Amino acid sequence: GETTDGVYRVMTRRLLGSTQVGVGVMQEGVFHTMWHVTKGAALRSGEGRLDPYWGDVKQDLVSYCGPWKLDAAWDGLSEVQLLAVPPGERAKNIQTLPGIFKTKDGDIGAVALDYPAGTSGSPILDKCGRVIGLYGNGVVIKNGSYVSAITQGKRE
Amino acid sequence: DMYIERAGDITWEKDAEVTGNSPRLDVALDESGDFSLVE
Ligand SMILES: Cc1cc(N)c2ccc(Cl)c(Cl)c2n1
Repeated sequence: GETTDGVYRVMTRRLLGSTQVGVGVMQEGVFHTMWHVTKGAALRSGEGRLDPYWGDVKQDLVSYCGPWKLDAAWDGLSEVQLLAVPPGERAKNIQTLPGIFKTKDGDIGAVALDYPAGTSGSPILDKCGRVIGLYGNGVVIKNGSYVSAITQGKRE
Repeated sequence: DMYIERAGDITWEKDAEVTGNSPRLDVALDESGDFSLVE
């Protein structure tokens, strides 16, 4: 059905009413979201059907209709914008300077912003508007606040 | 069954709300995709 580029909400009817479970990015005919949002399940786009194509629980990512397309990366210096799409609220750009998740396998950018769990899959953008990663997989720090990683996939 | 609904264009917006800090956190990623703090 709808295959236009942009940001989309991932919804469900299994729970009470229409509950938003996550967010995703349509780009080049491919839907990109986080694995924990859909659990690899097929999606509906109006009358059409989005079937998974690639997924990985470790990376917490999943693409529908084709391979992962988003290949931009945080430069490690510039401020970024979280295009937050919160449950029952309008899309809203929030500018921040990312922190760092230091891991044994390398450093990853991290965004210190606290939004409902149903916001997971919201894209993070560079100054060109290119998607550098997805929000929604991270850790809870000492003060109770949430810090998500900038999660990006690998384009072939 | 899950479904998708459009929420907007992907553009950088000038004069957006600038908020949030930049912490440096030592973390561990497990086989299930869960991050944990290594403090
Ligand atoms: C405790 C907490 C607080 C949040 N804002 C949050 C946002 C996204 C996701 Cl995926 C999770 Cl698990 C979250 N958990």
